[PDB]
Amino acid sequence: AIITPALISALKTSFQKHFQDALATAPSTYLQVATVIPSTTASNTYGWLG
Amino acid sequence: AIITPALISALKTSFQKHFQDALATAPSTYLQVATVIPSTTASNTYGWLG
Repeated sequence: AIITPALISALKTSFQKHFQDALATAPSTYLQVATVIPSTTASNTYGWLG
Repeated sequence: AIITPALISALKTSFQKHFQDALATAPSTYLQVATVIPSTTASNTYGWLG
């Protein structure tokens, strides 16, 4: 006649991490639509002739 | 002879430590009425069989 706190609830229970980091995020797709340009200062300026 | 107050007031004297630890009351008087139990845990559960 063990008291409920020390029962299947807590005393008899094993922790498992099968659900961890299983639901993923949508795959990255920004490369297909955008291109990467590096920078090394506060801003970047672009110019073309015509 | 004929020493100014600063030289007399200056620390020609040695500094001891017999003052410290004089009133150091002996701890651990609670062991007579209490037992020390390590936790290593947020909480502890104590349940005995009858």
